[PDB]
Amino acid sequence: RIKTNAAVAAVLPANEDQADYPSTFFEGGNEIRLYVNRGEKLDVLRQYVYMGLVEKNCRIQHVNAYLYAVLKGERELLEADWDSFGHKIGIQGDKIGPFNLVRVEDIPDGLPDGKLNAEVSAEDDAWLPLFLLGLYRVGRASETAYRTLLMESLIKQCKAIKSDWVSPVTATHKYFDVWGNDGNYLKIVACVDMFYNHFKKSIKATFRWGTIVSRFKDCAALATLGHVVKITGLTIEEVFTWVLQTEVADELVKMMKPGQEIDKSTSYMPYLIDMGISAKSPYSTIKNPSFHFWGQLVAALCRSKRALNARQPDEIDSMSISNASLLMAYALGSSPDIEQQFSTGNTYRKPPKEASYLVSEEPKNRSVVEWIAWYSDVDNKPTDDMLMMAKRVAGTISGPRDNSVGKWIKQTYG
Amino acid sequence: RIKTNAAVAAVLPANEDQADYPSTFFEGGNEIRLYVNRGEKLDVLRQYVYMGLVEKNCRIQHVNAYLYAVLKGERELLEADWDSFGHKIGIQGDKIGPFNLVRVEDIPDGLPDGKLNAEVSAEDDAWLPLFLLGLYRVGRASETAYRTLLMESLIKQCKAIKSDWVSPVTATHKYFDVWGNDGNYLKIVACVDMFYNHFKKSIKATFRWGTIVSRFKDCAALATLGHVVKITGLTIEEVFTWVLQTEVADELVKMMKPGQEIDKSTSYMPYLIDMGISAKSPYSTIKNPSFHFWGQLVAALCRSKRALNARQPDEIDSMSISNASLLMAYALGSSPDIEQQFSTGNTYRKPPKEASYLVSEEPKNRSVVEWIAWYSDVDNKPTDDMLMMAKRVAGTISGPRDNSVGKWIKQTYG
Amino acid sequence: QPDEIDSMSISNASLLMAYALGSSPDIEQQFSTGNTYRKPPKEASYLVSEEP
Repeated sequence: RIKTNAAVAAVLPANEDQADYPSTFFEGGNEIRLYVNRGEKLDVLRQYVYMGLVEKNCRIQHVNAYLYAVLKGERELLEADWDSFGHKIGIQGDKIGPFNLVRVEDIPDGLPDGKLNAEVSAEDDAWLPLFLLGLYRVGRASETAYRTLLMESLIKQCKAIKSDWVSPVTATHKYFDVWGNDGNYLKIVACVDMFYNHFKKSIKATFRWGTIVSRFKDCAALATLGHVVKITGLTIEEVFTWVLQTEVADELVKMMKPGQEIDKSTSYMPYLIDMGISAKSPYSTIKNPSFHFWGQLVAALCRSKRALNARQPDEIDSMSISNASLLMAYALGSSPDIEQQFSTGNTYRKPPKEASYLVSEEPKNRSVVEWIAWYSDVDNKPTDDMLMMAKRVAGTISGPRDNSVGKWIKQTYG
Repeated sequence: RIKTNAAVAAVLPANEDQADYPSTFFEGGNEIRLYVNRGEKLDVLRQYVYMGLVEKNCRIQHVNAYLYAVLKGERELLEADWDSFGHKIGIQGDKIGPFNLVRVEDIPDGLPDGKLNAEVSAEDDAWLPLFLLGLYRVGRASETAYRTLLMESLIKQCKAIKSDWVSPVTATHKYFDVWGNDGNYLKIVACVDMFYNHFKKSIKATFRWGTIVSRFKDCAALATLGHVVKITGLTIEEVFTWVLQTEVADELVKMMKPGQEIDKSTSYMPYLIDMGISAKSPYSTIKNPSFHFWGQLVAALCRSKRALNARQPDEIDSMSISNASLLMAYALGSSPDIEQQFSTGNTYRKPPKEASYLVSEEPKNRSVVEWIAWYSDVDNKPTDDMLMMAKRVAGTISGPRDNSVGKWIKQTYG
Repeated sequence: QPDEIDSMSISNASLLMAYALGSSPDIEQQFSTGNTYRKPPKEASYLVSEEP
């Protein structure tokens, strides 16, 4: 602003972008528009899918037309009404099918260049769609040591008919992860995962291997909130209460938009990206950093092994968040939940209103106001008992990763 | 000045140069003047680009004429008006194209000496402009260990059509980094990067690989200011407030010239150099040293891993800047942001106006006046707690580089 | 280091100037929003090491 003499300064960095909620979609009653390639015999299409897959090149159009040709007609029961964002899916007591949420929308002239026909199988449907959908998940991986998903796939599909199977996919080739950029492939994989999540009693529900990574994709902050609610024993209101930063609170407020049907398991929200409803999800770690550092740091300091591998985001105010996380973890650990539950002929511990204990001035509950008063009494610095507890927690981490929460805990607190 | 008897001395070193802002350009309504070489068939031009690239010699004129021949006609939507420095780019609801910001300006007679024609491809546009634009970035590199950008390029373009590709570029040859001196090549690469940054939803936006290094080139001080704003949790006014050196303040004042449209993401400023708007950018580390030492040193003392690799500039007053950085980092770390944000039925910590605590006389906020009073009370020297905190921070640096901020921290503070 | 010069007195002067520069840095407040500088109320006496 104002310098020594009189000069005012225009203090300004560059701006940023935003994200789109699912409720903006379906405001004008839009549809999904899969743009299905179809109009051919299923048998020859399965031959185009088979041959070429033996060598090192397959076509996205071939597997697309196949998946619509084979997944159609697999109707199931419907014991209740299905609704999401006002879009009616099915009537109670009817047959539904996996491709009724999205209309077919026959594609314009973009028909693929087919090849010759191999020996006619007409029987490989027990493994071939499962193989393609699992190959999608294998292509979603990024570590060569994490290519045991392929070995799990071969273990799964080697017993497809009786015992015999030969793997046609190279363990090191990367010619199938390009298919993740195709919108129609994501739309069908989200369709089958959404439909077969509703009916887990079907025989064909084994196809959900590979398609599970479509559910809640780029929505890790909701899972972070659920994990920090369950791992501490607090209610959701208390978890929201114990937040002591304005950035984290603002991201929570932006994440709690009301009309997004957050709580409904049978809805369109967890398939936000692959359905094409939104391109920038407002529930990710990139959209909400430093709420992924909070919560995960709290759960790691509450001795949970999942949160020790969460990545620490860069370009966030780490030190104040670490102070708040240590305060909340120490407050949770100092005062546990030992309330008597069952009784035969006797009552509880009957506390006769102590309200004063100067051993460390610590309160006997998990209320945030008494704990923040006690923390401000000691000049907002970590007490020696807090650092001892943090060192004891950090001593139980064997090997941390490069940019993980566990590496931060081991480096910062001994 | 005056010696023992009466003699006055003329005390003077040599002078320096200056830098030119973008607002001096477009004051008389100047244009960009790409000076495009054109006037030929696209197919034969792509043959001149192809052959020769298989061997160890390519022509800048060939790839220039190609890039204009192939990038032209790729129009997109225009949902809003585009303006920068008064120069009108496009009308809302029209088709724009990547070469509408700059007129073509057909070149005088400097036509290149072409060679024979290879086998006619007419299909290699899926990789060849991407290969040239990424080869620009590979030529911008300076470390042989940092030649993994080439491997990333081959990984990217080996799946250009289906699976098969052979690399024509030698991993050790340096025959393409000369093209960075060509003004027209920089102008087109800045044109495509600027145009495809506005429309990220295009299919062809994959070409931005390689062209990202054109954006904000030689403008690292603005990124330093943004990083030090985000990494501390302070507002921009407080970041400007906490500066305690006259050289740093003067560089900030010179960096905050008002009429340069700093805040607008869709503007000509980040492409200051490659557009040819200015030759000496006023936002670089060379133009503004010791503001690149401040900020980066603060962020490194606030435990950020990006600032541990920033180069320490030579011929600056390092010791006073290090004192100010340690003071600001300790002041930020001593008093965090634990303000209660969410509530159910209770209020905040309700501080009853303490205003006096003689444990270390430390204030309870991040205001600079109380902290500078407290620092001047201890004779402007680093307190033992400050040195302990600096040693604790410096113990978390594993291996520093030669002239980095982390090497300075490890050497100076243990 | 040049030879045939009076090195010890020059080293004494260099150490004195370097210590004087390092003991008293430049922490003058430069930018302000609604507050003034450290307002030193004319101490002029500090016997911890008698340093200016």
